[PDB]
Amino acid sequence: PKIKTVRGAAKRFKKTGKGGFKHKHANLRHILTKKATKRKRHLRPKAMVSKGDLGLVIACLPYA
Amino acid sequence: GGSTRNGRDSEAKRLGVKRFGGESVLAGSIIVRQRGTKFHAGANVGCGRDHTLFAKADGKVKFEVKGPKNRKFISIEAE
Amino acid sequence: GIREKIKLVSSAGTGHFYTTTKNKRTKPEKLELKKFDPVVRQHVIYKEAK
RNA sequence: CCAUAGGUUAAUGAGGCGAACCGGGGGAACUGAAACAUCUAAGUACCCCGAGGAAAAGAAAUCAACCGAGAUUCCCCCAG
RNA sequence: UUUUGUAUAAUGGGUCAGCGACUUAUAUUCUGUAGCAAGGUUAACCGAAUAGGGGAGCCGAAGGGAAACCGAGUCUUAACU
RNA sequence: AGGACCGAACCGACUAAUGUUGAAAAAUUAGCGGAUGACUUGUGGCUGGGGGUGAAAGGCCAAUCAAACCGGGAGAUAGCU
RNA sequence: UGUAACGGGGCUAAACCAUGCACCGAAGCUGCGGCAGCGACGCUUAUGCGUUGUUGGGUAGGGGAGCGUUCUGUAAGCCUG
RNA sequence: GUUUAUUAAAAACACAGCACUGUGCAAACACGAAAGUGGACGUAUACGGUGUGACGCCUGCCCGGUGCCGGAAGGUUAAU
RNA sequence: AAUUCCUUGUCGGGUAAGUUCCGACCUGCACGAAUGGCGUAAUGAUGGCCAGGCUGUCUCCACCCGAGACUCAGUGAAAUUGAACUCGCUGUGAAGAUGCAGUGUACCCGCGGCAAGACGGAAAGACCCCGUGAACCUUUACUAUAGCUUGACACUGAACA
RNA sequence: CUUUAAUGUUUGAUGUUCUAACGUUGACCCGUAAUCCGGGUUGCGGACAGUGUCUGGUGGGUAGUUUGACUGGGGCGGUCUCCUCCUAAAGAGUAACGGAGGAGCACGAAGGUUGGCUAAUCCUGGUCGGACAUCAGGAGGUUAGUGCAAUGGCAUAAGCCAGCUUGACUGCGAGCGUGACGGCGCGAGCAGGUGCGAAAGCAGGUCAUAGUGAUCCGGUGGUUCUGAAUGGAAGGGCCAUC
Repeated sequence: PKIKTVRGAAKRFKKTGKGGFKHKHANLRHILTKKATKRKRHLRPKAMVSKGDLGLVIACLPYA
Repeated sequence: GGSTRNGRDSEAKRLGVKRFGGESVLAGSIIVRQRGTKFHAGANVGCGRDHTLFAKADGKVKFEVKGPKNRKFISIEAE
Repeated sequence: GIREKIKLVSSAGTGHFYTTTKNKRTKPEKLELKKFDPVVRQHVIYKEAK
């Protein structure tokens, strides 16, 4: 039938204008007093999927 | 008994090589671990924290031995 | 793990807070510091813990 | 004691079979999760009851959104 | 055939003849080719019916942001700095 | 009199040999244990599979038993050959 | 198990060292004939080609081009007593 | 006496005896989804479960742990 | 010792000689009192040991009688099998060679025999390991659950302290 | 309002009595020339027993499963993440059940800045000072020290002391290093506010390298974001944090 998307991957990724996917940085959910403000400040923006993981993300998201 | 444990680092030496045209802030000598094998004196003072020596101007790396203690210095000179 | 996590709450009326560690065995007094409050954009007193 | 229970006779109907479809009562496990227990498989297989040429459902105590549509059923989108 | 490596004393087969293993459906991406060119294309269905109708819809021409929102800009942030 | 003794039919199966593509998917030959008893046997019945039955070995339940056989889920699954 | 610690015969040089020349010796190189891939120019286009340089061991695997079998159109055509 | 009918017949199992324990009858316990049935047309000298295993002499010490039996003062404690 | 590792413990008897046997000692690795302790007449196709008789069990085999095996006539399988023009030795080699190298030996083909080899045949090793394999069994593993049991409400009411 | 030997009038624990639901595997009668089952009469028990729903305990009696990997076979033992040295061949990297050791923190000062200072050890005279406590002098030169392993550092000290303080700030960040990735690390400089200095200037944590845990789920504070008819709210999102 139709391919079913990995709904967890649909929750973790959104697609950009040229193709390629934008995700949220890890290590900002939990135990944040230990981390420096430079580290958490750099983890605050969204990042791009990094070309080795693009095949896995495109496989998980056939409708993006 | 048992004694098989070890740590990890994946670079410990210079990257600028005195012909290297390093721009902006490139780490000339990262994970030197210490300010004493190399000091930074050409482009102001590098050696921020963990004593990583970095450029401050766009230019060629320069290695030199100055001072009364025969200490090795990394300088950045313009092209 | 004798040091335990505490907050530092702004005295400027905002909900902004910092977090740090403190051991109550050696320093039972409350920690007060002038820290930057980004909502007020000024340095104010931060004292209150969790 | 009255009466009911019971008994006998008569009339009418039923019974059992049949491949699939349909409605209802009950209902797994292998499997997948790269183990497994929530989950899945799946209300599937199977068992049972009942009916018809179809069955079931069906004429809003339904949606919608301040505009409106006007019973049920089936197909294509919506839309993985 | 399996292996680092088999004449191997590792596997398989007595021989012949016949049969025997990458298919099908739907969805998605890429390539080749063909039609049309900011447009392309219809599904169900209607229809003497491979025609024709039907543009419901789907994809593309616009993105940024979690979002409202803004829009060749947009988010971040007091601040295109 | 006796779950008495010896010993045939009858029931069983301790040893040895033969047979091991057997005459036989457990037998033959020479001995062997019980042989009035918790014996043996004919006919018919009853107990049905996480069940029965078991003087108990996981024995037996149609040459099948740490879960019978048949049909179905079923083309289970097989990172293995 | 049988010479069995030059491959054997056998060698007093047919052993070892030094120098020299010659020859044998491969699917290596060259000669002659032929096929194919890739690249660079020339005559200019679903361009036929030529010149020239070079390449062509292959498992897993990737790419390219094809042979043959059954069936359908072409096919009431063609072959065929 | 019985036993792995088809590699083990034994010291294994059973046994008469012995003890513990349950059971007052619509008994305990068992089969059963329930009716019902066995126990039993029996009635504590009876029935079940367990362990030991004729007979003779005997069976000592330990209740801390785990079971079982008895008690409810206190603590904890469900649905409501 | 159905129990003892050391261990063939040590002592005694039996024997010419006894790791087994029988009687003791206690130094019980690691017996022990209904998981029963110790003994026990009779019983046992029960385990170990000794002796008399008896013998081909043996020294050490010999002969004979039958059924096969052997020949002839009739009928007529089987496992197995890549193909075979299917020797020995020494070495080499996926490391134990009929097949490779060197060498020696050997006319071609049956029949009766023996099994040293063909890592002979049979059974996709049962021992060992592996698989995020299976089954069954155990428990004080985890999660459930039948049963047993506790209470509330309902079936379920009326008086009196 | 806390209480009264008749009155306006409830709730909950046992205890006694009754019968009238319920039980009867007591007796008798009928259906019926039936050990069943009903109905009737009566006796006994009696709101108990028993059953339904909910619920705490117990529950290998059953049922589904789990019970790691490396490993000079497996099991036993040991190990699994992070840091330092050597192996490691003078760039980086580099294995073994190779050789040695540490970490799962600490510090509101042991951070920042300004000002100042310089050790270990040895030889001598003096109060229990003795070989080593504290002075004074000389030699020496970092043989010390670093909050904690090891290595590389460190005198312009990053080692020791004092004053003032919170830059152990917020948003960003050209440019790099290192990873397959998740990520991790270094960073001049810009803006807003600070601190220490007369000033140049320095400070976005500690001499550096260990001191750690993704995601999901959920909690707390904030928020001109969303909020399934509208206004809210619940819930979700974003930021900080657990």
